[PDB]
Amino acid sequence: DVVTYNTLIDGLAKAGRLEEALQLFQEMKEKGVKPDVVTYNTLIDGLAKAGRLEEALQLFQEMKEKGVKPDVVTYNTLIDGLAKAGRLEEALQLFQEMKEKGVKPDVVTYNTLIDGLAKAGRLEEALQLFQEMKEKGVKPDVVTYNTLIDGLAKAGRLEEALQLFQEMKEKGVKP
Amino acid sequence: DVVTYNTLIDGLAKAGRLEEALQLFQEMKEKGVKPDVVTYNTLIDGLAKAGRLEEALQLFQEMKEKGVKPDVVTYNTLIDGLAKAGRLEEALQLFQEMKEKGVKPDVVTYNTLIDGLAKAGRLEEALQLFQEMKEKGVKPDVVTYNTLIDGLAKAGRLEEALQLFQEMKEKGVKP
Amino acid sequence: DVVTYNTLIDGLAKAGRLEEALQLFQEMKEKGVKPDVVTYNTLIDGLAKAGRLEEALQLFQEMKEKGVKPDVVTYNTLIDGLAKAGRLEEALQLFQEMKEKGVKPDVVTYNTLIDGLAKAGRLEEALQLFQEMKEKGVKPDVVTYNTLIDGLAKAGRLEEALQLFQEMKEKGVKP
Repeated sequence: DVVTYNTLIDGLAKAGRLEEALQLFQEMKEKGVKPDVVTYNTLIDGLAKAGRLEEALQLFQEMKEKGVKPDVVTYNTLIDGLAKAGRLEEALQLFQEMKEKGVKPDVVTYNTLIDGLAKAGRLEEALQLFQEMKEKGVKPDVVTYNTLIDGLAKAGRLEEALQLFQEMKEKGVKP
Repeated sequence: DVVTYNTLIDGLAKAGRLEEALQLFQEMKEKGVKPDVVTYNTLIDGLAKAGRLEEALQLFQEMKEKGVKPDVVTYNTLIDGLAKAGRLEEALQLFQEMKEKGVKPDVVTYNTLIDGLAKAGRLEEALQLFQEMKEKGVKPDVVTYNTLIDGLAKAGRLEEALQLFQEMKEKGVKP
Repeated sequence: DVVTYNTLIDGLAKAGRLEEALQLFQEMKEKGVKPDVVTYNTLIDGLAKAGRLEEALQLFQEMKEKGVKPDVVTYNTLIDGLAKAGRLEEALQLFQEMKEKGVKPDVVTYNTLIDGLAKAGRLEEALQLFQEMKEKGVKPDVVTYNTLIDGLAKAGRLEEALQLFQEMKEKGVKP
């Protein structure tokens, strides 16, 4: 039943043994044992960690078609694989979708996007999101702060970098 | 006579009306109408279902002193209340006693113990009992298999989990 | 004469030697020595005890045709063989006939019927008869009480079972 399969698939995915995990996945479906949320999340996360981001994205679509519901970890893993691969438009698109589904962004969500964006010259959108992060009562950190600070410094914007630096120390975030 | 009392006590215990069932029990003894095996089993099972496992255990002792004989249901109910309360040493002790009395463990007996043990890290004893279960010609199932499989997976022992998984499918036990 | 025959037939029937008892019966008739009430009752009771309830019923009919009168023992034996064989409609029919003949039901009559009925789900008729039993000034007992109590308990009707239980103890009938 789903519990036998989920435990094996989850253990194999943790060990990086994704070919076996995916095979048990396929086997599960064939026996008419129904994959659920946690089946999907474990596979997606294993594929994304292993560079196999196209297959992680297909499973995510398949998950949505079967009426199995994505959650903040689904979204965060995908958004993070996409952001790390330079695939920022698609990472932003999933961020907007997560919000339309009423699944709520958290600080891990904001940082990967801010960071990916600060990699392109997309500093104004990086800052816009940093702003948004706060107003949705989500709370920053050293990683967040440094990429903004490095972004702004790189772009000539020393005054605003120095100013985020002071804000950072007031918030108790350790430079 | 014992039949009037056993029927009322049994019906009250089934309805969860254990205070009344125990009162009729006490009344029975006072009139010198003798409680028997089935008097005891019904009370014990009702107490154990209702969380009242200390009183179930006292009745079980009382039963043994009065020369009324415990059987596999007595033992299974107790062992199962104990195992579900974390009280594994005492559950194991009753399992050994059941065997010394020549009352024979069955698949329900083995599963609760395997399961309780797989909850502690007691996976080797879980497996030892699973082994024993087979050699005394007692026959496993999905519940049995899954807790072992989940136990082994939790403990890094993926190869043995996968291997029980295949054994499970050969035996016609449906994952 | 009838006294020679009745004594032998009665003694043979008591010893279970029903083939010989029936043969002497037949012999009696052939000599034009007239069977009477007690001839019939002894045969019927022997046949009914020996499982030969169809022949007991035929003799009973024959008895009625010859103008020999059935009495409460005739009726009770038949009603009891019928009730014990599951043949409850016919047992009830003889009970009604006994009453129309002005032969009066007693506590043995009521118990077998109550009991047979409580075997089918016929608990309301069991209770109706228990009621009737009392109003015709016929007096209950442990057997009566227990089958009612067990009947009611089996049928979810714990409150009424417990209530008959208390009634039982007030009447001095020992549970």
